[PDB]
Amino acid sequence: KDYDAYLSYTKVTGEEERFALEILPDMLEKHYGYKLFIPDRDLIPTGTYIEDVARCVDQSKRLIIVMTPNYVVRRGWSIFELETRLRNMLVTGEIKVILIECSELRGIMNYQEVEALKHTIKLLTVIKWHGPKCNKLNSKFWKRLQYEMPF
Amino acid sequence: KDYDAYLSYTKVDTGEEERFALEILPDMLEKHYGYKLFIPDRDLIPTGTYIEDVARCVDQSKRLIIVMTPNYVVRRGWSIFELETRLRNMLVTGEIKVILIECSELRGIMNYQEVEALKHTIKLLTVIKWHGPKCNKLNSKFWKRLQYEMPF
Repeated sequence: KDYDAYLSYTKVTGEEERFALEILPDMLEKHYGYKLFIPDRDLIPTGTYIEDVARCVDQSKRLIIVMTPNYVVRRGWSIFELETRLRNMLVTGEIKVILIECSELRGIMNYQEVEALKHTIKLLTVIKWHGPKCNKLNSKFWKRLQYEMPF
Repeated sequence: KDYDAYLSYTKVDTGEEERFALEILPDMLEKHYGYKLFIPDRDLIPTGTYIEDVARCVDQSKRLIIVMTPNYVVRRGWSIFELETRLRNMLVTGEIKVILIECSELRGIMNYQEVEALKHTIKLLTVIKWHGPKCNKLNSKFWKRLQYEMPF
């Protein structure tokens, strides 16, 4: 409805950081022309924060999870499992999720936890980001992401 | 059934709230009060069934203890309970009582709000504020309150 995609990332290394905070958003908005909802730019944390996130996600055509190392450590995806309506949206397939992997999941628990997150998402697509080489304009990474986005 | 409480905590890679969470809290409940706890770092071996094992171990406990230190808040140590369908149900439908021990002074609109939401997902809930090391002294108002919230 309102946005092409809701960007979900954590910001507290180096390449992964520049990718999630700059390259990814710039490519999507300035190169492809998508309209993103970026919390750090568009969301005012207030007393209805949890409700505002659920609403804004519902108003997005896609939910993008940028799984960088810090995102795994801080479990930046927790809110999507915490908020009842969001979790149901995920399980029911009301939300199409694009999970971009930017970290080799080191650790039994992290791996199984992430596996469990994926299993709660019906309309999920995972895209691997191998590194800076994937940043080059028109790379297989970008072609795949473009395909997964709306329009 | 099998345990009096499942201890949910987080541990970094300093020694005040983490001292309590890892050392004092467990020793006091087991040595002094004689409770039987399920402590992951001691009784849980992570495998391909880790998620289901936690669900099963929690279900085998009379209480879920969440030790909310700043690290637990930063790492969102409570996530697995909202992620695993069965665990989340236990909390929402009240199949298990949760004793949430607030060690940190939760600051930041987002963390505060996420914690508020976490609490709203728990039907059977009790919160105990751990002001500081002073609450660690034998038979203090803190220990009296905790024992009361425990089984037996």
